[PDB]
Amino acid sequence: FQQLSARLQEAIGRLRGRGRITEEDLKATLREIRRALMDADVNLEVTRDFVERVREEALGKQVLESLTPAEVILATVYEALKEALGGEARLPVLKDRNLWFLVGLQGSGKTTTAAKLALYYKGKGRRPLLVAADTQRPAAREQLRLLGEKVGVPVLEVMDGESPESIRRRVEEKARLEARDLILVDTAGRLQIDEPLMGELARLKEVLGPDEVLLVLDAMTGQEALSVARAFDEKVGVTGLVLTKLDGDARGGAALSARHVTGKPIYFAGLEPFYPERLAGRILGMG
Ligand SMILES: [Mg+2]
Repeated sequence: FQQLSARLQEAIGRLRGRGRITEEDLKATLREIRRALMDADVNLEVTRDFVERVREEALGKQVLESLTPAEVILATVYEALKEALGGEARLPVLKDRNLWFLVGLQGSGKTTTAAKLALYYKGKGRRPLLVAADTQRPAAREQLRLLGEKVGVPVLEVMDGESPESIRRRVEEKARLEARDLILVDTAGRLQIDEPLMGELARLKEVLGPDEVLLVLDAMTGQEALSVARAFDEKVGVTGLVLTKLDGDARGGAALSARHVTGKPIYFAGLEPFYPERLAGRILGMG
């Protein structure tokens, strides 16, 4: 998160080699951190809580008596970033059979993520089945067919206007014949959220009964990504998130605000498992 990393590092760096710092020195730093977070598109309330968390913790660490307050602030900011990011790494719970939905807008990288996820679990010994569930657009189904072909994972393409009941029947049949134990359903991706889309997704959910509903989000959209996350959760109901294009995000607002705003864990980063602790370190220039 380029710009956030630099600002945070410069802020902590300013207190380096000054001996003990004053009360206003601390407040100044806290103000630099707050401004750094707002610019990174971190939610207003999340930013507010972050700065207070660092204040309370640092004071608890006797920061004003410290001869190396910069180290105390460093550790405190690291801890706050780690927690904001999710705290500890989390992954979906696999069982005998699993059917998960991959939901998100067109452009979130939902379809490529579906294939990437299948390859990831195949490597762990699972037998995935990709399901191209867009009942209106053949091109979207073809894209996943091609992707599955490349990653060596089977793809079931629904037909135009196929009912949720027919989709369930065919999916169940293929899974039985091919001993598939992880079904990844790539739902319809559209440029914007419209009620008809959400209604079909909600219906498809009632019929297929997925164990997990993964919302794929383009990290580069910032807070907007969480607005989308709220909508999808209210209309369909999500269980976890996948943030793509993290390398392009010089900010980090979405990743840093997700837990607080949505209450949903970030399972994967666009692809490998999401590691809060590892990213908190990289943000501070140590990763
Ligand atoms: Mg219902």
